Amino acid sequence: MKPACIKALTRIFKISDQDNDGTLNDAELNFFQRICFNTPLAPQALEDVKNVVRKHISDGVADSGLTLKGFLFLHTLFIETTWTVLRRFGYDDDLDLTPEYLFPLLKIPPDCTTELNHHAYLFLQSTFDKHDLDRDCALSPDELKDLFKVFPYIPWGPDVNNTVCTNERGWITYQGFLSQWTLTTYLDVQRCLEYLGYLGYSILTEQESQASAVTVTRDKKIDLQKKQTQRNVFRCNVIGVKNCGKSGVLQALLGRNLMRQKKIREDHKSYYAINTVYVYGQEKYLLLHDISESEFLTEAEIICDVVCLVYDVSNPKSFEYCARIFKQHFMDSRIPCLIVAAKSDLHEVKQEYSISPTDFCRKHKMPPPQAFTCNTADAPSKDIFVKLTTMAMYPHV
Ligand SMILES: Nc1nc2c(ncn2[C@@H]2O[C@H](COP(=O)(O)OP(=O)(O)O)[C@@H](O)[C@H]2O)c(=O)[nH]1
Ligand SMILES: Nc1nc2c(ncn2[C@@H]2O[C@H](COP(=O)(O)OP(=O)(O)O)[C@@H](O)[C@H]2O)c(=O)[nH]1
Ligand SMILES: [Ca+2]
Ligand SMILES: [Ca+2]
Ligand SMILES: [Mg+2]
Repeated sequence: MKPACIKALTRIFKISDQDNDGTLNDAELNFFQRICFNTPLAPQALEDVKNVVRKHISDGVADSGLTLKGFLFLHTLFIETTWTVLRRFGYDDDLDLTPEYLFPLLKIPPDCTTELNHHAYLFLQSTFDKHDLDRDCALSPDELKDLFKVFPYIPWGPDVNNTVCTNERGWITYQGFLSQWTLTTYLDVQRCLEYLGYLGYSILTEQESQASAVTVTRDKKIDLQKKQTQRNVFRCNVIGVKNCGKSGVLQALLGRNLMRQKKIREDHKSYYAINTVYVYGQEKYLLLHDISESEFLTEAEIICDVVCLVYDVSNPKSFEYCARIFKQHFMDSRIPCLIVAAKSDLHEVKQEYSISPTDFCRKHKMPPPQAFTCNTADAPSKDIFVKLTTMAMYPHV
């Protein structure tokens, strides 16, 4: 009994256990045995095997449901029947998941983005619910480990807990869970597809590949000619000098004030932050990318749906950078731009730049500088996030 074979079957069992209760009920048994073969046998002829398990082992059937040990036992009983099941779940002759299963072909045209379609979100909603055993709409570390049992490695670093919404204890909430998949689909779609394969998405939803979960948006250029978009996820690059408050902006989207932010650790620090934002009654995803001050602004880190140029009102040299980067990359750009006067809770000093932030915005047809602070008693104001998303949806309005 090769250890590798048992590992595959255990994962197959875990995937086939769709309600995640520990056993395979007859509904799940019919489904598995249908997709692997052809026709679910007589409901009584099903126990013509379900009692066979009962009279060899005493832990193979629990509450009229086939257990893992029973599942593994039935594998032993057969030994081609096994390889049919294995190949149906995407394994090859070396008991590894095939590249065709994990990495399906999904090529995205330039200036297009990737989102999860409606049914894909539903799968993740179901997935979340099956692993939320205490029913608190949040995934504890133990519940997360349970989820990752069908993963060859841990798919999420502990920095994810500051990229999306979490509860009091810092556990990924229901919306934070969806936000993380939304973010992953956007940035690294082939990683998302690989993870969907691990969850057995294509198998359970009975589709051609994992790529069937991904919606590929149209060219951004067309969105600007038509002057309207159908995208639900927009990316905003957050640019500003060192310690100007960029990270504070990202965590403010997650509803965390400066007090709450101070408890973030070693490698907790994320440079992305995503959450739902409502624009005129329309629910959209806002995707913030923290651009740490570097020697260069590449084409890579200046491409977005809206730019957030942040400066520090307590720093007299901070705004000069915003003006510099703007003239350099976004002055004659189709990309909307918003200037944010961060740390507004601090005393406002004079910016050493020749022109004032107000006059600068007035001169270049920008909105007036938006005052912002994350140092508040409760959750910070989400005003700038609503404005950023609005500008991303409706550029020149
Ligand atoms: N690891 C890493 N550090 C970087 C990178 N780019 C810039 N930094 C450093 O990050 C610091 C500036 O970050 P800052 O602008 O304050 O934004 P923050 O990352 O949110 O703190 C400087 O010490 C940079 O050298 C990068 O790609 N990787
Ligand atoms: N008073 C005040 N301090 C802030 C605010 N936001 C950030 N800070 C402090 O400013 C420093 C830099 O903030 P951070 O978000 O790390 O900036 P970044 O390095 O540019 O991303 C930290 O010491 C923060 O505690 C704010 O709204 N008010
Ligand atoms: Ca079950
Ligand atoms: Ca839970
Ligand atoms: Mg910094």
